[PDB]
Amino acid sequence: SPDFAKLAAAQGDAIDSRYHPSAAVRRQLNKVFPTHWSFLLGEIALYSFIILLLTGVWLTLFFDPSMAHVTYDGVYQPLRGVQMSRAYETALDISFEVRGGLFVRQVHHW
Amino acid sequence: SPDFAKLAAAQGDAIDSRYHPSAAVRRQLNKVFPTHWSFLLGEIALYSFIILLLTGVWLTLFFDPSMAHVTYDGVYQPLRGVQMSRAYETALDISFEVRGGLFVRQVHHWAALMFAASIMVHLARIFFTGAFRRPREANWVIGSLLLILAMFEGFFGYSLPDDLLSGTGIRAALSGITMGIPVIGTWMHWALFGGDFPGEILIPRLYALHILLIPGIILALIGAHLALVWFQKHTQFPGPGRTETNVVGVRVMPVFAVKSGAFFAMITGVLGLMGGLLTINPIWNLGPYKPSQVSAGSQPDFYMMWTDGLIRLWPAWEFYPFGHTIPQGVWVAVGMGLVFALLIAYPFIEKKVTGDDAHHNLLQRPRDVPVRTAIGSMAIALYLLLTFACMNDIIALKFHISLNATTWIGRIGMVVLPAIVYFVAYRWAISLQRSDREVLEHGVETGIIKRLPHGAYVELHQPLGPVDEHGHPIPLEYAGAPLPKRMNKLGSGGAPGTGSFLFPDPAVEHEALTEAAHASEHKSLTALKEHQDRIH
Amino acid sequence: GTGIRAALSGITMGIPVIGTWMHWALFGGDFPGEILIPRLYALHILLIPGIILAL
Amino acid sequence: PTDAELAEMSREELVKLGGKIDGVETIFKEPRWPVPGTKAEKRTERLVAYWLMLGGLSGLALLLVFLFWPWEYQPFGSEGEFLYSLATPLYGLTFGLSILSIGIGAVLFQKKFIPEEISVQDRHDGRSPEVHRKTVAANLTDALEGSTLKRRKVIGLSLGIGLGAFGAGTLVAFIGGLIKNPWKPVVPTAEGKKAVLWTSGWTPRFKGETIYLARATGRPGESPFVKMRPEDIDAGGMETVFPWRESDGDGTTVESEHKLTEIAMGVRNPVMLIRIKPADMHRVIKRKGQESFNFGELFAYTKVCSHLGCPSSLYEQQTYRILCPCHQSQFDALEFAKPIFGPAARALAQLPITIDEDGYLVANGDFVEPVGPAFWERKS
Amino acid sequence: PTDAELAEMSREELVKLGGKIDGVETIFKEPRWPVPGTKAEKRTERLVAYWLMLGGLSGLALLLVFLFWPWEYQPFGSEGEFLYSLATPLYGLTFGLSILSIGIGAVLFQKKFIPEEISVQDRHDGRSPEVHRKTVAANLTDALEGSTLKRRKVIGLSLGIGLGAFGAGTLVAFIGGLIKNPWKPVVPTAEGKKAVLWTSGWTPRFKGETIYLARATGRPGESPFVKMRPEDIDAGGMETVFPWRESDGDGTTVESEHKLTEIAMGVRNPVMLIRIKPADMHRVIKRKGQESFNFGELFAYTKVCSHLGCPSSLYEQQTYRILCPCHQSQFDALEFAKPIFGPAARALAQLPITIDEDGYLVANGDFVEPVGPAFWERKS
Amino acid sequence: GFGPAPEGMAMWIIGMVAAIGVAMWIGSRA
Ligand SMILES: CCCCCCCCCCCCCCCCCC(=O)OC[C@H](COP(=O)([O-])OCC(O)COP(=O)([O-])OC[C@@H](COC(=O)CCCCCCCCCCCCCCCCC)OC(=O)CCCCCCCCCCCCCCCCC)OC(=O)CCCCCCCCCCCCCCCCC
Ligand SMILES: CC(C)=CCC/C(C)=C/CC/C(C)=C/CC/C(C)=C/CC/C(C)=C\CC/C(C)=C\CC/C(C)=C\CC/C(C)=C/CC/C(C)=C/CC1=C(C)C(=O)c2ccccc2C1=O
Ligand SMILES: CC(C)=CCC/C(C)=C/CC/C(C)=C/CC/C(C)=C\CC/C(C)=C/CC/C(C)=C\CC/C(C)=C\CC/C(C)=C\CC/C(C)=C/CC1=C(C)C(=O)c2ccccc2C1=O
Ligand code: HEM
Ligand code: HEM
Ligand code: FES
Ligand code: FES
Repeated sequence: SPDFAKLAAAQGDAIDSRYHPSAAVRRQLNKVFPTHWSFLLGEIALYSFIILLLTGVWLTLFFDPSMAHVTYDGVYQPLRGVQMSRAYETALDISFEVRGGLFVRQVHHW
Repeated sequence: SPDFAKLAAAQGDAIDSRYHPSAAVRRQLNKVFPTHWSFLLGEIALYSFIILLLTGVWLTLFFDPSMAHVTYDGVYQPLRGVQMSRAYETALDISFEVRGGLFVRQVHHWAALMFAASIMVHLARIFFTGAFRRPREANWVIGSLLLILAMFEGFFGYSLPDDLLSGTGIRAALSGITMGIPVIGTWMHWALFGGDFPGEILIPRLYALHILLIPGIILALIGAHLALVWFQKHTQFPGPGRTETNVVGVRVMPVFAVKSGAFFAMITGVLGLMGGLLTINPIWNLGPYKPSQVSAGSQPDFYMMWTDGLIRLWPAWEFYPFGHTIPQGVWVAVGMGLVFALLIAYPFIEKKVTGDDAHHNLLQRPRDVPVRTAIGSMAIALYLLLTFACMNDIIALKFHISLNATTWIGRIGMVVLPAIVYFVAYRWAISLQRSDREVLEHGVETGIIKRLPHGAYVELHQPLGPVDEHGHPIPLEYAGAPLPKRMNKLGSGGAPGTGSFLFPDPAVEHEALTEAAHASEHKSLTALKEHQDRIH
Repeated sequence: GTGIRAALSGITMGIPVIGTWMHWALFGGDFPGEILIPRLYALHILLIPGIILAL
Repeated sequence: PTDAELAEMSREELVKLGGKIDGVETIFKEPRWPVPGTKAEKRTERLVAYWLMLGGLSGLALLLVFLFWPWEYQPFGSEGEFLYSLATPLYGLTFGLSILSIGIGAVLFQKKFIPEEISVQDRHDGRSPEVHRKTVAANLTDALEGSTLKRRKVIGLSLGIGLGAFGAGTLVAFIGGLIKNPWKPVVPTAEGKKAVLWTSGWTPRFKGETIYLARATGRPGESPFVKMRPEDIDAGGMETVFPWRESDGDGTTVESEHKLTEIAMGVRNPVMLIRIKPADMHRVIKRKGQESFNFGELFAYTKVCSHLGCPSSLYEQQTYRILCPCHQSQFDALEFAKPIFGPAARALAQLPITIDEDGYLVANGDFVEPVGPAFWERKS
Repeated sequence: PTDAELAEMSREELVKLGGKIDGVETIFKEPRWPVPGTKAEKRTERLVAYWLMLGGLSGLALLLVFLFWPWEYQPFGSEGEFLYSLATPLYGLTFGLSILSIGIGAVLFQKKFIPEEISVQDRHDGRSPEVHRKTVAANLTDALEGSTLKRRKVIGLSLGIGLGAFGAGTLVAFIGGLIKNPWKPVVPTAEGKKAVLWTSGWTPRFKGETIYLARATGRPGESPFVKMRPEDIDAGGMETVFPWRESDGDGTTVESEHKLTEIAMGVRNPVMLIRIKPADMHRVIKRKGQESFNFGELFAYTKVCSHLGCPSSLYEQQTYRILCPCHQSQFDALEFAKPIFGPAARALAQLPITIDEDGYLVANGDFVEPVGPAFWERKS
Repeated sequence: GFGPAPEGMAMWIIGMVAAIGVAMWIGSRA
């Protein structure tokens, strides 16, 4: 049967025996920050940057950045047989031929 | 007018008033690191990591990672009008149409080898000296992921030029091994290539893994790896003043800022010579990758060679359980994770079989550990066999043996040679231990004989300790510290007389210098001795 | 693409400090060239977000 | 320890006070050259300086072998081939030799001028004091028990469902974009829309397509194919032949995209056109199903080997082997390419051959086996 | 502060001891719900639970509207076009509304259940204590004055030469690989291999090339350039025409590379074949140099405008203005395309026009000015 | 004469001998 109290105490004794982050952690935890609405404005630029990481690491699994010319012959019906770069054809494969790839592309621009 | 004295204090007071890093700079400027040559083996893997970042950023803005077919129409005359990928044209443009572009490309492949070589040398310091036992377990595991990433980060590196030698490695590894996996093997192949091999999206996926993701993980693990050695007070060998709760070495500011910064200048200097003098990856000789041609052989770089030899030596063993099949290539994919599982989880295997769960801060000298020295050299001799069996198209041709006999010395030897290196290294290690006890009980074997006046050839040992009223010495106690075996190393050689290599100093200035050599090697000797007695 | 032709190819072509010598150094030739977007893919993934995340 | 005393302490007594705070104790620190008038100190400060001047002379050489040098590529039979071949070696022994000599010249400043100091620092590792183990454990547990979350089995239980059903949301949204279906009907054969691994380029698009066993005229992709007479080769010709579907042709940009889908995108297309000598035919064993897949001492086996898929090109015309260059499997061409060595366990797929009415080599349809290196869903 | 007393200090008494070490004094800290059974606690612990169950239901919806939704692309007048237009909104209001509701429920747990506290922490910034300022400035300078680098004028001067000649070695080797010459002779014109930016496609390769003013037939990627008669357009032309080599044709892959380097790989090619009505001919002011570059109420000005190089395309057939969309320059086609407006200060380079003997439009060579957006080494 | 097998030989006996052999000159033996 799980306990999660004796199992969490012997894990803290294991960390504090290998390492010793006792006085180091408590000063970081006991750090006092002012509660004001304006002091969260910098966190929006910190949290939008993490979303640009997570949706940009995804978005480079499907993007081919070259400029070599190739006809389309894909799925978008107006742009059929148009001399395009491969950077534009895979940017039209994220939008159209990847399941929910237009969503992750649009989140990443917003 | 420049001063650089008043400006050095007026700027240091501006840092120490806006910020206040003096109660935190000093605690990491009085940090003590042990001076030992083995403790610089991990810095070779770090100083080659920075050169791979610096030389990598250069050719990141010249390389085009697509697989779109394009004729060459450039400067290299044998490759003219050849259907090649765009990743192979812009790797033939770095080599040929950029000033100093082949140099930066060659340094970047040699630094990739020095990165992966000086990991394996650095694993061999950690394993044999026992630098992983009680507090350093997580630093082994955070460590040993950097070996597994450096296998794949390098393998994703030379796959990018889309060479004929390099493309058949992708067909072997990423399309042959990852298609015979039994639970899902074909679903994993379409989730990696976007279709059947080759496809169109492979080399862009192997470009983003290789520039953003895996160096983003390696640099984040290294920062978590060097913090766990900065803030856990680096291990030391036992010795005169080394007593399990001290760090007897040198500080950070005058020394180890110099001998670790000058060592970065030399490791960059060695790779500058090797990247200039020695050609590494001549990708213009073998042509572009097209699936209808091969080269005379196919083999990876030396860090991924033990996987290629692991393919060649397991025989044609397949099972066919139902209307499915289980090919020979899954014996490597289960034989690569099993090697990686034993290497990540080793500090938890040894404490289970020994019960060694006490806090260790003094390194084990690897002759004092006869089993783990023997288990280690079992695993070197299995690595050295698997990395020489993948180049048996070269042992057969250049060393004139056979192509069939080299696999059977790799098949019979895969069982035999790790078993007869375990024996000879468990018996090398104990036989070094008995050599350390013939120098404590009897003394350092000086060469000089002295026939006595009744015959009786003797050897005139130097006792390394106190003496009895009889000619025998008192036996010392072993303490894990390396014992001297030669008398010149105990300072019995002397000084050759100071001066240049051709013309001597006037010998009044010699006796003033050699007196300060026997008063600084003796003030240092009575400094460790009066500190060793202060502890005990 | 016309934003690149306006900004990176019109402003960098008329700088009096050095001239048009920079224009062949960030395009590899005349606009559009061939190594524009793979140079703007390297900067935009590792080189600039490796400085943003370091800052 | 008090400002009344720090106004008169010397610089050495402040280094010792800075080490008592950290436990650092330099036991021994003596300068390298205690004798002022030495004349051996003056020839070891130049011995350090000679390496640092070489690091400046070589960096100035790297600046001048980079600008003033023929870096241009020159071919093998040209005039400036030798002077080009010393461009990148001169980029190495002038770049790397500079900081190799600044690295030596800065070690020699540490070996010879920075004073040898032996410092002992007591590591305080192993275990935190009790006044710090206890004020953290009574701060993390007070942040969890003062939060009143353990008494609220409805918030804390629905949070695990909330973060669970969201964590199942992203890990399917992050992964399910690139999970293709490997058995989707794509390739339009005669049976109609087969899979990809079951089709090989030799599969007929309709009933009577008559794929030709056409070789290439060297560098097979951009080169136009040409048909192959059966009397072209004599004894172990091993000519690589590609699927030429008798309507492709070369010369125009519309039907030049077909020839790149036969080679540079097309795996499992090439086959070897092995010609067995007529003197040794009694030592030929046919396969069970593949009994008449030959036309008169002409055998057609694939280059794509049956273990990880390298093209097995080396043939060794004397003894009928099909040795593969990657992992050296040695398929025995007289015995339906059964492997007689190596890690490969399966035969190469044999292709049937029948001469055309005009007199050219034609395949009788696809293989019996898939050519691929043993995916999980393979029958055998 | 001593282990004999830490065994009996309660969990509240150790937080205050854990804060006085760190300088943190929780002045006020009181739990949110002092009365145990209130029936308003039981409806605000379900209200937190409802926002967390909303994320566990909307996150489960994003698992099910991702796998089980017709995400495939459908054209504009198709049958399942409406279910495609709700694909990516259904990925938005199920992903984002899940963690918005998890984020709302985790704020409403903090606002309503985690106790309000006002902690004060004295920042010790501004200046270090004197014992730390003094044992660092005497520790940095002891590693400099004790290192004996100041007296050694030979090493410290050759170290600046040594590291200086290596810093000037890398920063030329790292940078000078990507520095090209804009004035190297590349394009082989008739005037002895003139450099780039003086060649714009209309420069004749030899004396009588006769580059035709050829238009595009719509979608100019794989479109053959048909010729243009001068009577093809009535009035108010706006026909973007291109250089034509009169050796290309269409259909072959060798000459299809000449039309890929014509438009997409070749800038400053397209010009505007503008036709002027015959009613307004006296209100035409020719340029001083470009006096006779017209043939029968026709003119040919570049699309590439004289300021930052966007294609100017808007025609303004009532009052002749060549408004460009990027920065609104508004050239005046009756006044040799002198600008009326915008940031452009220079005119457009007129191309000469002459009819063929067969009756097609032929350019009489190149321009007079370069077409480009005012590069530095410009003669005009 | 090329390929990754002479790369491996010329790494261990040239590059890593001159990296260990320098480390043995800088560091000490204890
Ligand atoms: C060539 C391939 C490899 C290239 C790498 C080159 C660099 C590798 C070594 C780097 C050495 C560190 C460099 C700085 C140290 C400078 C010496 C010093 O001031 O203090 C002494 C220093 C003091 O050390 P310590 O910390 O104070 O304490 C030591 C104790 O006193 C007493 O300690 P102990 O009792 O324990 O024993 C001391 C000694 C044990 O005693 C020894 O064994 C002495 C060894 C003497 C080395 C002989 C030269 C090395 C290479 C020979 C190549 C000949 C050409 C062949 C060409 C064939 C063409 C057909 O152990 C060691 O010092 C470890 C040395 C490790 C190197 C062993 C080499 C193993 C494999 C050899 C293969 C070489 C690659 C061949 C590839 C194919 C051919 C290209 O001791 C040394 O390190 C001596 C090293 C000797 C190397 C000197 C030459 C530098 C190498 C560059 C050559 C190019 C210049 C020559 C042409 C220019 C003409 C003017
Ligand atoms: C991108 C990136 C770098 C990511 C890394 C971020 C990351 C993952 C960090 C994780 C850090 C981890 C895991 C820390 C755990 C380590 C640990 C046990 C911490 C507990 C703290 C502890 C034991 C005591 C408390 C210490 C205390 C009260 C105060 C210390 C604060 C002080 C004095 C200074 C600030 C810290 C600071 C500036 C540290 C710099 C030290 C570092 C990281 C140097 C890097 C470094 C360099 C540069 C070397 O060249 C080197 C060469 C040879 C060996 C080692 C190193 C080495 O560590
Ligand atoms: C030390 C170790 C592997 C400990 C692991 C113990 C453990 C937990 C084992 C369980 C896991 C298992 C079963 C592992 C099996 C091994 C395996 C398959 C993978 C592990 C790979 C690995 C980490 C290897 C590290 C060991 C290693 C190769 C070298 C240690 C460095 C040492 C001790 C000496 C180097 C000496 C040196 C610098 C120069 C000598 C020059 C020579 C002759 C080097 C020998 C040599 C080598 C080593 C090449 O790799 C090589 C590759 C390509 C061409 C040629 C060579 C070559 O000549
Ligand atoms: C096989 C992977 C690795 C493992 C298991 C490993 C393990 C360790 C351990 C246990 C230590 C500390 C020894 C001590 O406390 O004395 C250490 C130190 C160190 N490691 Fe590694 N390491 C590995 C790879 C690397 C890599 C790739 C680098 C390059 C960045 C590196 C750089 C260092 C540095 C700088 C130190 C501190 C100084 C030293 O002891 O050399 N390590 N490593
Ligand atoms: C530190 C771990 C790294 C290792 C071990 C490594 C290894 C390699 C190797 C072996 C190659 C092939 C060299 C060749 O083509 O001959 C390569 C190529 C390349 N690497 Fe890395 N690399 C690393 C990091 C990086 C980073 C961080 C970048 C991004 C700045 C990068 C960018 C590149 C590029 C663009 C190439 C292709 C250049 C070419 O093909 O010549 N690498 N790398
Ligand atoms: S390639 Fe023929 S067996 Fe692996
Ligand atoms: S770009 Fe059209 S005027 Fe500036």
